[PDB]
Amino acid sequence: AIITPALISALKTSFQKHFQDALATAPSTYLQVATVIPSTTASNTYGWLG
Amino acid sequence: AIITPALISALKTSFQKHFQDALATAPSTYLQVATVIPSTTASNTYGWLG
Repeated sequence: AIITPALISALKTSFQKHFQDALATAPSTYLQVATVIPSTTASNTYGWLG
Repeated sequence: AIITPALISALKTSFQKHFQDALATAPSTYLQVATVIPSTTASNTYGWLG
């Protein structure tokens, strides 16, 4: 006649991490639509002739 | 002879430590009425069989 706190609830229970980091995020797709340009200062300026 | 107050007031004297630890009351008087139990845990559960 063990008291409920020390029962299947807590005393008899094993922790498992099968659900961890299983639901993923949508795959990255920004490369297909955008291109990467590096920078090394506060801003970047672009110019073309015509 | 004929020493100014600063030289007399200056620390020609040695500094001891017999003052410290004089009133150091002996701890651990609670062991007579209490037992020390390590936790290593947020909480502890104590349940005995009858």
